[PDB]
Amino acid sequence: SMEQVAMELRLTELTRLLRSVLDQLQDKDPARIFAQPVSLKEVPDYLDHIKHPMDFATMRKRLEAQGYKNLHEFEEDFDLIIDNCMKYNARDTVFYRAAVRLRDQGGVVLRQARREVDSIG
Repeated sequence: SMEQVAMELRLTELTRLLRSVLDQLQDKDPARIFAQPVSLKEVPDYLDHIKHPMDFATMRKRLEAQGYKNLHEFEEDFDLIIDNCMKYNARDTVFYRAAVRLRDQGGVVLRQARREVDSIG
């Protein structure tokens, strides 16, 4: 139907906007601490600590399958990146500190992304 196509166009437009949000968020992680999943070879116990792991590569695979229906879904995954890191790692670590900086800097980007998703429907 034409209605299905139109909904598909909206999903595609959202996907384009989220790809740019994701690039902007990832630039706030120049050390690439959050680029890839935590390795179970190198942290074999990781899943005893963290139930829903997340990373920018895994978000990117979801995005390119148009797997985010709205900004809320995408923000949930971003928040998992940060929140997982701040539980597993201690406060005095390079990892925790990188999460805090990503959170603070990403908040600015997401503040305007929320206005752009509302605004352009």
